[PDB]
Amino acid sequence: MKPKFFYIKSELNGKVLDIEGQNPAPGSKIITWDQKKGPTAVNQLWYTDQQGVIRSKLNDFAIDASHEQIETQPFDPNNPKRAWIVSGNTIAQLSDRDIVLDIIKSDKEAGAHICAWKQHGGPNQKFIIESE
Repeated sequence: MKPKFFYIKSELNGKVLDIEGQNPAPGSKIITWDQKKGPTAVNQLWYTDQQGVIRSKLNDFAIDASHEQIETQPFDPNNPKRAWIVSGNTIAQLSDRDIVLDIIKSDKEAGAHICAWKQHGGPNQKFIIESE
């Protein structure tokens, strides 16, 4: 039961998305940051579940768009926000294929928060994936 992880880094800023917490600690906010090299990179690596739900390599944890800002927490069957699917070069919500995470402010500034927005083809909505 050893799936595959990947690297999710914005195609605009070239930074890698990371979860503020690097642990099972639920409620951690997500943002963009510089890619790291070592045993502390899992925070920027994710994997896809058998059901099509991504979860950070750190452990069985999916992001949820319940609040204004995207956060990570334990998967919830009754929560249609804790199930994110990957579409090409973008992360899209399960119940909303027309919704996909994006970089707030569309700026290059690192450590910037993110949220799910209506796909508009904007450069700020472009991300790159790198399997391990």
